[PDB]
Amino acid sequence: ELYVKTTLRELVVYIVFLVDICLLTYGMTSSSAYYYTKVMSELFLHTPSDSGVSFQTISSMSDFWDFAQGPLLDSLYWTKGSHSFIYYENLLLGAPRLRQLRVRNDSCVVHEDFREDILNCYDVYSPDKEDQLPFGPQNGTAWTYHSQNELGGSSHWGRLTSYSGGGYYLDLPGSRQASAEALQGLQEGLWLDRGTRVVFIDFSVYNANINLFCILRLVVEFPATGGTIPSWQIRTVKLIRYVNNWDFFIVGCEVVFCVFIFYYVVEEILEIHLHRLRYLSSVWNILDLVVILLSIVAVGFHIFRTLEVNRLMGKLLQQPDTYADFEFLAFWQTQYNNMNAVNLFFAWIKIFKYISFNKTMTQLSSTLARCAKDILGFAIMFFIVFFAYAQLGYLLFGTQVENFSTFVKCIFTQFRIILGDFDYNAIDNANRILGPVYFVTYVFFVFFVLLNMFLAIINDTYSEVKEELAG
Amino acid sequence: ELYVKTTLRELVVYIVFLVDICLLTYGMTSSSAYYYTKVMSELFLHTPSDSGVSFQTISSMSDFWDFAQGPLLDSLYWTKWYNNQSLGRGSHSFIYYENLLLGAPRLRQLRVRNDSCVVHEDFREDILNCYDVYSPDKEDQLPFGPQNGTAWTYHSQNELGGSSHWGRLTSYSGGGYYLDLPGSRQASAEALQGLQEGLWLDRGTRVVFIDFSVYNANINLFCILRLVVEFPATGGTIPSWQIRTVKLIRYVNNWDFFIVGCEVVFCVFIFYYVVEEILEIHLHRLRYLSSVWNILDLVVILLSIVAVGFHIFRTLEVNRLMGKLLQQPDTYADFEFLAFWQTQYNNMNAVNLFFAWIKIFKYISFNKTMTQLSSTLARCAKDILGFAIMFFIVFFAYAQLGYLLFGTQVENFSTFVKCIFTQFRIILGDFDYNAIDNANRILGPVYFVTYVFFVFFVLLNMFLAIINDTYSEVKEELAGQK
Amino acid sequence: ELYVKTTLRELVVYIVFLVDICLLTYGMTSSSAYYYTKVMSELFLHTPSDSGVSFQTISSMSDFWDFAQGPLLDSLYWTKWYNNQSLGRGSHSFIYYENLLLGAPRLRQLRVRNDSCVVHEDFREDILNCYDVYSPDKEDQLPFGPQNGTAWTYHSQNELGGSSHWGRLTSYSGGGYYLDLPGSRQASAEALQGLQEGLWLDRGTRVVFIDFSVYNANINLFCILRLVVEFPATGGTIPSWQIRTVKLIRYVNNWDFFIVGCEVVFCVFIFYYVVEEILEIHLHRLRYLSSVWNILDLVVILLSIVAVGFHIFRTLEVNRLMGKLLQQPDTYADFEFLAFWQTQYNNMNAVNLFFAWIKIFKYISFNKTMTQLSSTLARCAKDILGFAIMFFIVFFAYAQLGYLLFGTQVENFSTFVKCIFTQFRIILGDFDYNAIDNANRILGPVYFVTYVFFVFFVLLNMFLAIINDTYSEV
Amino acid sequence: GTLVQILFLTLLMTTVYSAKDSSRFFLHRAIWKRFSHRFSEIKTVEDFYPWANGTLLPNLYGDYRGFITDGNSFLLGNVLIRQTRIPNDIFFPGSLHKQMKSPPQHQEDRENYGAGWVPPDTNITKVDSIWHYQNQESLGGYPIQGELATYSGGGYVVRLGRNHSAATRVLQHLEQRRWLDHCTKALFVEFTVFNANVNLLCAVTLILESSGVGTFLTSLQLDSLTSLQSSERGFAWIVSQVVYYLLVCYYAFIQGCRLKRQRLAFFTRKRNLLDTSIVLISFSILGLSMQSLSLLHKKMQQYHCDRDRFISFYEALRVNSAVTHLRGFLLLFATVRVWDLLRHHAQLQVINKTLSKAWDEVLGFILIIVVLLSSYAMTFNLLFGWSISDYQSFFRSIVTVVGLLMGTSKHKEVIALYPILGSLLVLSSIILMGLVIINLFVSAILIAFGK
Ligand SMILES: *[C@@H]1O[C@H](CO)[C@@H](O)[C@H](O)[C@H]1NC(C)=O
Ligand SMILES: *[C@@H]1O[C@H](CO)[C@@H](O)[C@H](O)[C@H]1NC(C)=O
Ligand SMILES: *[C@@H]1O[C@H](CO)[C@@H](O)[C@H](O)[C@H]1NC(C)=O
Ligand SMILES: *[C@@H]1O[C@H](CO)[C@@H](O)[C@H](O)[C@H]1NC(C)=O
Ligand SMILES: *[C@@H]1O[C@H](CO)[C@@H](O)[C@H](O)[C@H]1NC(C)=O
Ligand SMILES: *[C@@H]1O[C@H](CO)[C@@H](O)[C@H](O)[C@H]1NC(C)=O
Ligand SMILES: *[C@@H]1O[C@H](CO)[C@@H](O)[C@H](O)[C@H]1NC(C)=O
Ligand SMILES: *[C@@H]1O[C@H](CO)[C@@H](O)[C@H](O)[C@H]1NC(C)=O
Ligand SMILES: *[C@@H]1O[C@H](CO)[C@@H](O)[C@H](O)[C@H]1NC(C)=O
Ligand SMILES: *[C@@H]1O[C@H](CO)[C@@H](O)[C@H](O)[C@H]1NC(C)=O
Ligand SMILES: [Ca+2]
Ligand SMILES: [Ca+2]
Ligand SMILES: [Ca+2]
Repeated sequence: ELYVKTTLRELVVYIVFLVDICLLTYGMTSSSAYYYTKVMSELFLHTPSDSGVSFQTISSMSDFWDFAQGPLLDSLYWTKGSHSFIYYENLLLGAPRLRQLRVRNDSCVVHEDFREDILNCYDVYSPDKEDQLPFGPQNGTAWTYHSQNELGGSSHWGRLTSYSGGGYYLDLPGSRQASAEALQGLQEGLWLDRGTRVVFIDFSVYNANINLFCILRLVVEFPATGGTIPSWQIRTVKLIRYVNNWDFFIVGCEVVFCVFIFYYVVEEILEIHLHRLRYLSSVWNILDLVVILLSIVAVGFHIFRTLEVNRLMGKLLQQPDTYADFEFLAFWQTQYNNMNAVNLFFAWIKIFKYISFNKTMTQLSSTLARCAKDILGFAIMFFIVFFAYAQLGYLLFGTQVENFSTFVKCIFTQFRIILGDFDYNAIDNANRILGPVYFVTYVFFVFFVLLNMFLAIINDTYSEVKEELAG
Repeated sequence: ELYVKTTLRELVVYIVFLVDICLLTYGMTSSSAYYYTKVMSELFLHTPSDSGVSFQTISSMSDFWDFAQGPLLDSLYWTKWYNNQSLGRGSHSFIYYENLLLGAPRLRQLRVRNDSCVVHEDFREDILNCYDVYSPDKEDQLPFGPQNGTAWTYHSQNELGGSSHWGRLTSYSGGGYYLDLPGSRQASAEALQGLQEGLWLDRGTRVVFIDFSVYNANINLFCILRLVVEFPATGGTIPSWQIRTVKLIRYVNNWDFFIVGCEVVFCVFIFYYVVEEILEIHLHRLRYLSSVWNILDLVVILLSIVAVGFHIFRTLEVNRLMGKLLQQPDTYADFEFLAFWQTQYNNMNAVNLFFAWIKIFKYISFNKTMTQLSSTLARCAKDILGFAIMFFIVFFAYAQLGYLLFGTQVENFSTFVKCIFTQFRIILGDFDYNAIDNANRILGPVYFVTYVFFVFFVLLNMFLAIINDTYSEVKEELAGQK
Repeated sequence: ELYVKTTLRELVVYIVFLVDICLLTYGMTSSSAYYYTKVMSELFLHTPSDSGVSFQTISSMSDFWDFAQGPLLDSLYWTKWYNNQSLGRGSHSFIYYENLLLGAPRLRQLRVRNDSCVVHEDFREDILNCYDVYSPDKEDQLPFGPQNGTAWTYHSQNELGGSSHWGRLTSYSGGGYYLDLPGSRQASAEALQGLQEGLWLDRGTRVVFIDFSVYNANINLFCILRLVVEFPATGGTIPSWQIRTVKLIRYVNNWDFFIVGCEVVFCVFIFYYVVEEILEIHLHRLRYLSSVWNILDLVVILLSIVAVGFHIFRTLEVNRLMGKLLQQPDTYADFEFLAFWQTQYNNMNAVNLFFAWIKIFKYISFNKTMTQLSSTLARCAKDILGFAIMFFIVFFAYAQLGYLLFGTQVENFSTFVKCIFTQFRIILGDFDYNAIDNANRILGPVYFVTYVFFVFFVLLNMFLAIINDTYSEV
Repeated sequence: GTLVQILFLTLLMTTVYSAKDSSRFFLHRAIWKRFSHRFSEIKTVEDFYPWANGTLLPNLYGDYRGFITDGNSFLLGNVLIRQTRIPNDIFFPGSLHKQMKSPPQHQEDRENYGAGWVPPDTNITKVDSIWHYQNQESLGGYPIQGELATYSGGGYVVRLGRNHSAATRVLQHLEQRRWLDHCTKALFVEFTVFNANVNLLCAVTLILESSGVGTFLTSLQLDSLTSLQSSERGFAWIVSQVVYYLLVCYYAFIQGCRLKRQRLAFFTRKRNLLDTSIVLISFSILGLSMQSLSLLHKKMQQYHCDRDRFISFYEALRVNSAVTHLRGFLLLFATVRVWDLLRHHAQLQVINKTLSKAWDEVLGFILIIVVLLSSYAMTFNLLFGWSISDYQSFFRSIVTVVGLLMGTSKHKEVIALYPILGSLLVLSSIILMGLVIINLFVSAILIAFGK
């Protein structure tokens, strides 16, 4: 029935804590944060050049050089100061930076039949096999190697190799014809040659009306087989200023939240007086520690981010015309956002522990304990066949289809097939004799397993009531 | 309980055999194949001409000659960097600056005869000739055009060493009228001009193949391209393609000198399994065929010996092909046969691995995990069989109705098995109702609505009978216990 | 068990009938009938002119006269190979080099009178003309323009042997102002230029038809094309098309000389079944209409008799058409009537075959296979029959509400039937919520979420009443 | 008794159903296909002159004396271009640099100006100058609720009406003098058309809103109204309209007499609340439906008086939308009445055998659904709210989660973006729903076996 559980004090204080935690989490986001990533993602990607080369259309090296000297400069260095303002309001912080990662000349020895037609051979990228020598004119910074310690940077687990953070870089100058001449000098000399493996272009924009940084990087990968694979990453950062009244209200909510997590951690460590008895047996006494840990790491990252953004903006206003690394801050800010979302989810869940609802919910965890030992004998018997199917799909398709191109992608593709979201035509075109067979038999197996476990569940209670009525 | 039948020795030797077969089927599939096929495909059948004719956009005979001259030669022959500076390696076409071009591309065409028809009374004074649809009995084997070269004279399948091809309409033969494009781009752009000034594609044509192959040596992978254009009896084109990335040369690394030992272990393992399967036939004369696990063991052993034989076959074939290719260049090296059979061998290996993985269930056993449905069907077998045939009678009635109402407008209903799979997909909530509606806007909604209602009705009956039989039997045993 | 009902001798003579029907209706298809319509459609609808105006993207009268000259004469009159040398067949146009073009195309138009209204009493010194929506009462029958040719005078439906067309707005008539295009491409271009100069598509036009036909002799198939453009009274155009691939001449090769035996055994079977129905009527004088299978037998017999009569009709009509086509060329040979009725005959045959298939359950009867629901509804009919009626009564209200709120911006809610089918498709999980969200940002979400909660509530109540009925007292 | 009630209710549903004319749809679509051509390619403030010189002027004066495109729709009165600004306090950001910007909303700059935006010359307000904030009342306007705003009313106004030359002159004069600045907020282009083939008055408004980041969100809004006469239709509908309204007034008399023989204790009898709300709503519908036409006729007399001046029909369209909402309410009232009179004259239970309609069970179910929707909606809006559009806000996320429940919206982008978080959340949702339905099943089993 609808009745309040344990106490009327803890319920009220938890309601207060929930309102506070759901007000200090929605106060670090922006309503116009989705319209900023769409206006900046359609300006730099969907903008065709002459000959119609967007960013997502880049498919060779000549296409890369038509995109670089075309709609990349026309979008960075806008038209009608000493500083550039994209769309009359946005401010381009620092200076962009092209960065390239090469691969050594002799790393992938050729076969015996071809070693008179193909002299030297360039392997796929690997930090073991990487070129660290000057090339081209061997003159500037775009033709010599600078390690990851000089170029303060970090790995980029982007696609196929988790690329490093060093390489051959060039910081575009302030003007537009100056940077156009720089890129022309980089094209006439062969910057992109057989040894190139990846090229990053990263920069950052700041809007003033809304206080938002849009930090965007564009990666182009040149596989060992020629071609390109353009990908991108566009993120947003807040940089809350403490000048409004709402900002001081948010500071108040933050200090209240700190006091709340302290009171909850003391209330948790106090009831460990039941040293091991009934403590780590209850399930809620794991959710409490989880939300405590998450709420601690939250303020940890908050302090760190304040310090880092202060340092970065100081370095920027100290000496412009140099790359200001914002990628670290943006990446870890998105991690912080995800952690906050999960913490809010758990804090919303605990209300069920605090207040009881219809008898259905109170007996739901009693229903779950019915399939006590049937499920561990079902999980294995289902996952064995699930992974057999996953790798069968990876081996039949996976050269043609994209969703099957690797193992974990097969796992998630099958998990989506369960949810009624599939693309049967690509499967069929990949192999029109073992495609339909795979699809049909997989769906039949899933339905069979589901029906079987349902039969087991509702056959458990028959035997239960039978033995309890005749016992 | 997770008790294991089949005493632990058998279980551990099977675990070792399974890990060995897994090691030698994953250790010989490179992870850089998908992007190889992706870049080659989006280079060759996605590049527009000066008039906007990619390969997939081909829709007449006048678009073939627009693609076969503009973006087919601009893609095959690479000889300069992007900054107009000549490549180093000379007299060779390094596609994308990395992939070689083995041999010379080949164009092949198959024509159909002139008198394979009857216009039959009324058009016999307006329509003089009639060319049937393709079939090997009706096939032209006479020279046309100037009747001189190789592009104008028929060479049977055994002179070309060709093989069949399962296109989108029929399965085509291996002979035909062919032409090998020469080395340079200019010398091969004026060879495709004598084929146009003279009518190479006339009324009697039925299919044109363009075959070639590249070999990347950074990773060690061949990519064999075949581009097919079929001209139905109704006029038009149906462009299709097959791009196969394979690994035909095995040992160029240091990892492979270990899969050699893996192959040896696999061979001794299949020998042991067949010698132990002989004993269960000896002991049980005909009780051996009772269980079904022995059927699966026989299947796995047969697939294993087939996969052993194909290894020797491929070694011999690729040695011969590389010899002929490096011994007389400027000739078409037939890599398509080998690529086809290599992909078939890969598919067979995948199926065999799946069978071994699900065969793991005869060693480790659970008590009563997934017998909850088997135990409740054995009490309703003779009515399950009567339910299935009724459902299938009306299902195939609906499939025929769909194939006849639509099926000349909608593509999913174009054939019969396509109707079967389209309905099976409709069940899973994947349909295009607008196509059905526009095809026929009185019988379309009727078909859709009544089909959905019927399948809902039969799932309801299935669920009701299932949850009713168990209750019936449990209360029956409780009554009989009194 | 699977006991056979009422004999085992009748099941055999019915299985023979089933095999004969399958051979009759599957021997007259063609494996190459889909690609025919595919290639003709993508030739005539998808080909873009200069300025990039195909047929599917017509949106004005300038766009029409842009399509009717660029990519319509280029896609009709073929006289040279791709290498610019002449075809060896003179005075005829072989589309795609294989498909003969029968007769001559015909543009047709349906005008509307200049004073088919009374303008609003306030706008009378400003708007001097009202052209009402199309209906055969307010339809202009007077000459216009130069007033001399056949394109500027009204010919009734009887002078133009033709019939109605069920367009996407209404059903149009068969008269109008027509023009048969000549043979060569230059003469046709000059005729269309003369039609465009003296304004042919004025404010009073309501439809424009372009119909022609094509015969391919490699396969044996006609492809009758009709392209319709409708100019509503509110503005704009709604281009539509109907492309019908049919087999009118259907006895050519040796395989079709085999079906002329199945047709004979088919009419013999129809005679046998009608003489059996007369018998089993003579013994059950009025108890005959209590055996619903008998209604199905009567329906199948009726459909078979109609399908027998249409054969005679089509033979006579196609003979007449071929005669008129070879005696006087350069004139429109009306193949659209025959193509339409042939496709209707094919649809009727498909439905009759479906019925003859599900009529198997009249002999082969199973005991209680799919009876566990009818046995449930027969007992618990009240809270599951009346409840369903209540759900139906609560549905139509939602259909009307969706037609009220949206229905001027969204298309799926444009009419009542479209609202009904849009809701039925919402149930199956097929919907585009962004449209009704943009149409109304406050009542869109309300409509959607309350509809979803209602359907969930109804199906949950039904499932509960179904499962707690088996555990009632049995 | 009951015969007259069921007849009257069927007539009422006939009334609310028969107000259907599809000619109102196509009209909208037609206009929306002409003026919305190349409209989204406007991202700056100087990209509106080339868009209104080949996509607006040609479609507004389509080679006819008055009619918009291909005759049909007449162009009533005059076209208006309105603009709302913000005060030119960009003197503080001498270069639009990065500081504590955004003063308090920069409420609409309602002050006069001069030749350029030069300070004014006198202290009076002119009604004919492009550089004077006119009014909301003296303009006869209404707050155009855009996409992210309310746009409280008038502003700086220009008229470019009735020719093609008199519009090109105005556009050139506005382009030279730099009328559209960087200080401009939303810009509206408004006009109205009357189609006489199907008697239908439409009002069109093209909206350009200035987002925070320098750009422009472009939208198009149309409102229709059928200006037919009292009858001008079939006698059946007229006879079905008069008989329904006399039945309505008879029922009004009946309930009035029932409420005089029962003075105040009539709240409990909910069988009369519906029957009196129905009569009130029907009378309101009729009254407003004729008042809208009276207002339209008044405005048309005003038009005939002093032609060639901008005329706004916002009042009539507002009354018409009120009538539409009244019909939408009357429909659900009628269905509730029909359903609660078919529960007593033929007792058909619905929730029975599991009713539990006390104040505890229903409230508890509502609460658990609300909590389980709010939790998932909030976390989905926080995780994928920056990239995906369906989870852009909170309520949008609630509707998207309900769609996920129904299957309408398929979650494949939440699996592409976050393959391990979104997958885990979907798995949790599936497990929860499965547990719920299994618990219902086992409870229904155990209640009817344990005795
Ligand atoms: C091969 O690599 C060496 C460095 O190990 C370099 O000196 C040489 O120029 C390279 N050759 C080519 C052709 O790039
Ligand atoms: C490049 O070399 C020139 C001399 O050739 C030298 O003056 C210059 O400092 C070097 N570095 C540059 C230009 O970055
Ligand atoms: C490319 O270089 C060749 C070398 O002779 C020259 O003839 C040609 O004009 C160049 N093409 C350009 C620069 O576009
Ligand atoms: C018909 O086929 C014969 C067989 O070779 C050939 O000689 C003749 O030229 C063909 N006729 C035409 C018109 O192509
Ligand atoms: C054409 O045929 C003649 C003999 O008929 C032969 O000598 C010649 O080599 C052939 N090829 C030509 C002329 O290109
Ligand atoms: C094709 O032939 C005609 C007729 O001789 C000629 O006028 C034209 O220039 C040729 N070439 C074309 C159309 O490209
Ligand atoms: C309508 O068209 C007719 C056709 O000639 C013309 O005589 C008449 O003047 C036009 N206007 C009216 C108001 O009838
Ligand atoms: C109209 O037709 C008449 C036929 O009597 C002809 O004399 C006249 O020249 C034609 N005029 C035009 C403009 O076609
Ligand atoms: C407006 O467009 C017309 C034709 O589209 C053109 O002649 C005129 O020059 C344009 N006006 C301006 C100011 O560009
Ligand atoms: C232009 O419009 C004005 C009023 O708006 C009118 O007085 C004048 O006659 C019109 N001129 C032309 C050429 O239409
Ligand atoms: Ca606790
Ligand atoms: Ca065995
Ligand atoms: Ca009978």
